Amino acid sequence: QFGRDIADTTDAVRDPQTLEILDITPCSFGGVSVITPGTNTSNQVAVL
Amino acid sequence: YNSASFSTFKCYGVSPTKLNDLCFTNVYADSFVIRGDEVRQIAPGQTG
Amino acid sequence: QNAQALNTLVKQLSSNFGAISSVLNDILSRLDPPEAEVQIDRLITGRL
Ligand SMILES: *[C@@H]1O[C@H](CO)[C@@H](O)[C@H](O)[C@H]1NC(C)=O
Repeated sequence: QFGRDIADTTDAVRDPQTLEILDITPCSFGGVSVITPGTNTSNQVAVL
Repeated sequence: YNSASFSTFKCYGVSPTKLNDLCFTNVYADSFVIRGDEVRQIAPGQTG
Repeated sequence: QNAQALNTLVKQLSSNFGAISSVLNDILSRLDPPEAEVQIDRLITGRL
């Protein structure tokens, strides 16, 4: 019916009504970070 | 679940509202006739 | 050591700790919130 990997991670699936092998990939994430000189110099800021 | 003409309708392990959206492998309907309120006597893990 | 360490972390995501299933979406989509409270309590304590 479906496939997986190391953890309880459904890494594929067989679709009803079309019988095709669909891969599943996580939607992107990742923590932002804020780089700044001191507020006593400027309020400009860059974001990584 | 809304035709409440029954006497007792108690679901264990499943909330009645969320029954409309689950594809079960199979169901078993087991039926009998018993006198009195022996519904309390027949309880998962209980005695009687 | 480092690799092996976090490997156990991942394997910890497939352990019941006492709930009805190790996967969160099952509990969210099969139980009414007053009992999902209990199940999620167990899972959260374990992973913490
Ligand atoms: C659903 O209908 C299509 C054709 O209309 C068919 O290809 C498909 O096999 C059907 N689904 C199943 C489980 O048979």
